[PDB]
Amino acid sequence: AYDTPLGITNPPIDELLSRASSKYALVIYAAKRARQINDYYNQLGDGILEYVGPLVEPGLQEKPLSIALREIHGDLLEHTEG
Amino acid sequence: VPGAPNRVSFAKLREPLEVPGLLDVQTDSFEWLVGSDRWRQAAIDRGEENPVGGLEEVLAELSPIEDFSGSMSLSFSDPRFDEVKASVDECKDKDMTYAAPLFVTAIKSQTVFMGDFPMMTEKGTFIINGTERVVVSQLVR
Amino acid sequence: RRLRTVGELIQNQIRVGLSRMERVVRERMTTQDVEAITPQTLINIRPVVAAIKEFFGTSQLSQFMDQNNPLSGLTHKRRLLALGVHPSHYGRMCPIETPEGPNIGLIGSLSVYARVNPFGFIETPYRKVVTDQIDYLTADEEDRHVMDVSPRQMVSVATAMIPFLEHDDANRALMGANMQRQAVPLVRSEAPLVGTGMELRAAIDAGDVVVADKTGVIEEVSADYITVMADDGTRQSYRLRKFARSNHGTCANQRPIVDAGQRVEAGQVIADGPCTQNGEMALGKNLLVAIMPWEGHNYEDAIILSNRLVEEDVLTSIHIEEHEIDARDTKLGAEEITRDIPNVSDEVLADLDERGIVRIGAEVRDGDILVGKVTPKGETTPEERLLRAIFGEKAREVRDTSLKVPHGESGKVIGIRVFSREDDDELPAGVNELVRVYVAQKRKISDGDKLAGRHGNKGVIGKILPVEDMPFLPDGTPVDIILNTHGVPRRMNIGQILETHLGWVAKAGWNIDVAAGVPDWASKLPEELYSAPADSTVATPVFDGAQEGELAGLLGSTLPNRDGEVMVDADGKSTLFDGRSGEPFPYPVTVGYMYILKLHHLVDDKIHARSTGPYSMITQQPLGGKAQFGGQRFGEMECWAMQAYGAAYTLQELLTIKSDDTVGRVKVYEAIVKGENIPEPGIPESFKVLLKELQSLCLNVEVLSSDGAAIEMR
Amino acid sequence: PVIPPELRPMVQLDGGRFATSDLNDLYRRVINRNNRLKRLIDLGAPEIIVNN
Ligand SMILES: CC(=O)O[C@H]1[C@H](C)[C@H](O)[C@H](C)[C@@H](O)[C@@H]([C@H](C)OC(=O)C(C)(C)CC(=O)O)CC/C=C(/C)C(=O)Nc2cc(O)c3c4c(c(C)c(O)c3c2O)O[C@](C)(O/C=C/[C@H](O[C@H]2C[C@@H]3OCO[C@@H]3[C@@H](C)O2)[C@H]1C)C4=O
Repeated sequence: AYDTPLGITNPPIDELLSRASSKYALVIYAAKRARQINDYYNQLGDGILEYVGPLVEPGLQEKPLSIALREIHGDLLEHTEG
Repeated sequence: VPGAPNRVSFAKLREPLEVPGLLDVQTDSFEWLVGSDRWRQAAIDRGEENPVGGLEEVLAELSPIEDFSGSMSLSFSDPRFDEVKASVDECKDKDMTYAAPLFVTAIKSQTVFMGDFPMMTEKGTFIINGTERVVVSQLVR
Repeated sequence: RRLRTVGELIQNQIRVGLSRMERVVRERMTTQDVEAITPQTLINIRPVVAAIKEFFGTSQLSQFMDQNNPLSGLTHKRRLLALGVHPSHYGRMCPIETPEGPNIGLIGSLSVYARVNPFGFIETPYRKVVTDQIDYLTADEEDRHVMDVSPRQMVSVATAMIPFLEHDDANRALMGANMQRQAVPLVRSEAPLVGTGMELRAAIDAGDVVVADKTGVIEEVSADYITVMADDGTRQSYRLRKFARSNHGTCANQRPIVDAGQRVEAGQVIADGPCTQNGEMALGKNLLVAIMPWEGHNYEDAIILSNRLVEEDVLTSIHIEEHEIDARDTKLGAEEITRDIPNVSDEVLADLDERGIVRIGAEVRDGDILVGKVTPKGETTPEERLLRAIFGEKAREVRDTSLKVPHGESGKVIGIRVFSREDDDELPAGVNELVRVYVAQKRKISDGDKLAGRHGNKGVIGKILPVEDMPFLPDGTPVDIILNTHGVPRRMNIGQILETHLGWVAKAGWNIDVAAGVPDWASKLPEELYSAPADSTVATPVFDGAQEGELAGLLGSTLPNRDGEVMVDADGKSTLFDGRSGEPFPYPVTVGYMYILKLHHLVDDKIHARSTGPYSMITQQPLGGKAQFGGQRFGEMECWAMQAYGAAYTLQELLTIKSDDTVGRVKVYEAIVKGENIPEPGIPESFKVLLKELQSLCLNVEVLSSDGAAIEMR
Repeated sequence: PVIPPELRPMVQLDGGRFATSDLNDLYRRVINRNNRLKRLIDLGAPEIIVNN
């Protein structure tokens, strides 16, 4: 159902909450990954650190925070909860 | 009203007494204060025969101020007015205040000046520093 | 009821100025020997002139006059402060026009017929019972109390102008009074179609209308002035206020209503004021209304309007704002106002004249310079001097200080007043030049503007529909506004519906078509009320006005339109066609003409947006309330909601780098421009100021980490 | 201790007027009397004036 999510509401938070423990863990999850993607796109980030991404097919002008949400939705990355 | 438009009234009754000048609340007081000759026409259909002015009443109750050691004749009476310095348009344009200078005309008898005394316009307003002001009325017991 | 009147409360302030002046004449006459003393030399009039100067300037009773319409200024006068309900309040001072704010009960307006006794007592007029003589009623007349003078004794002017006042609730009646004194003058100034009899009497006495002093005939009629040739032979002339900026910025414009050949009697209206038409208050327009809810665009308070109102400038109003700038007597020397700006393009000053002031008639948008001005320099960067020397520009001092237009406003320049030092004029000490620029705006009605009627109803403009798609009568005549019904079954505001039907009765006329007498609903009616043509104004006094029976009788009589079809039934409803789908609306919808107003709250003034701007000196937080870029306040209540969501970062961003981080808000604007990650916030300046405030209180505070015992912010 | 000046500023207002915090007058109240006390002690003034 929910014929098709539009913009911010995609992906649904229900299908996202299965990838992490809490909604708060979801925030730090996608937020730090957005920092990694936006780094990679500008250029290599901090001292002696090579940053990767994006893993999923990027959108036309898709923001780095919207990409990281699609990455978590597909289980393309795991985090250490706590 | 002579030039009043035609407006059909659903009221079957009659109001004999026309509304008094709603602006008279401001004008009648300031005319009583300065002691205008128009308020002096209130003695034409007279009441109490004496038209004592507000400034005169304040000046008369204090007059004379008697020094304790020796008597001093400081009695003040018959205050004088001068025509208003400038028009309301000039006072609002030049940012000055609409006022008429007032000097008291009263043991030496040397007439003394007091200061610029603000005046009320026909609309019942005061121009104080180029701004049109209205003095509300206060209700105490 | 003391009722301190202006002159009487003026005199009381003169007492203090004279008494404190006499205290000096007692003391300073003793030290100096006699025969060197006169009432003149010893009396210093400063305490007397200071008291009156201190009264109008500092007194709460001396108020900045409120005039966006003649009624507001008329009701600002006659207002009274009650700080020191009952039977004595009836007929003396109505609690009906008390403000809706927390000051309710302390502030009220004088009744219509109230007269003031010389001692301060409020005298109500009445007729002893029904004797024809009118005597002053008061507490003295309350001892022997037996007939009132007239209805609406307890009703003020603002309240007496609401048709069908008896039907609405006291709250809605109160709000209606405040809504009327909030109206803005429209360029057209169309008179109300249905109303009371107070429009005429309140307009002329407001003072903003041109009244004839003596009977005569007009000699000349021009937009500038009007001359009247009296039979007595004397010559009177009246200069008309033309686009004069009011106290609150509403255009005060006077229109001559007479022609040269006309013969005018004394007391007649020669020209209309800003909000008057033909000598009676016109605070709004007459519009065709539909009370059907229309696809949620009029949801809950919102109102939908036809694009016709934007095209025909019916709700358009002129707004004028004054800007000022001054000259020398500065810190490091006297600055000069000049056209020359330090470094700008020739096209930026293209609209500036030889002096550097914006030329009249020119259009100005956000950021454009009005008055060019320079300041004395510090004359004390290396990287800027190099480019200066390379291309030849010089460190000509200077700091650019120009009066630009405030962000978010635009218009045309109507006039400039300049006060220079060369001419001898009066100005403050050291200030050489003073120039004031007046800019006018023709404001179209726009979505978001607040409209209201005389019954207290109010609401923003939800949407402006093109004239093509609107519920329209079978005539093809679209409705101007579309109201909603759901307000009634809690607040009930019945009067709003009554004038809506009478508005249609007056627009289309009527003829009772008497056959074998007159109907029973016309029993209490006069004969002149029958058979009126279209577009006829109507007067319904508050308590002696129309009644429900006569209304429906008029609803049954409707002069058809051009083709002879009847557009409204006896129920005041009609079958409207949806301008979008074309299908007719399944049920008959109530239509009519209601008198609505344009309130002073406008979208152009109430919209604010800020990305970066100036910051306060003591506290490094942003500062709103200046000519540009006001910042929004994030209170603790908002901080409580932000914590309830559990959003720690969002709360930290608002309170540190968006508000108080000295090095934070600059590095974020830098990172955003480069497109980098946003850095971690620092220490808010509010907290650093907190520590110093503690140290100045002799409290030794120390911020200790896990190690390195004490750290100093610096 | 004396609070830094930027937290108790004195700056020129619009139209040429001056503005300042109250702390400057309250600090001025203290330093004025503390100094006059030094003058009284060095003057050998009576104890009534000094203790006052
Ligand atoms: C700058 C100024 O002069 O403001 C004036 C006054 C507001 C202006 O006349 C203003 C133009 C006003 O006429 C219009 C305005 C549009 O209305 C509104 O602002 C709102 C938005 C609320 C209305 C609305 O849109 O809903 C329309 C007003 C219509 C109504 C039913 C109304 O408001 N009634 C009203 C409201 C009041 O609050 C007070 C009030 C007050 C006294 C003694 C009053 O009688 C008040 C009063 O009758 O005592 C207080 C504590 O303080 C007093 C403060 C000020 O007096 C000065 C007088 C001296 O001038 C300089 O030094 C003095 C200075 C220190 O105080 C007040 C009296 C105070 O709160």
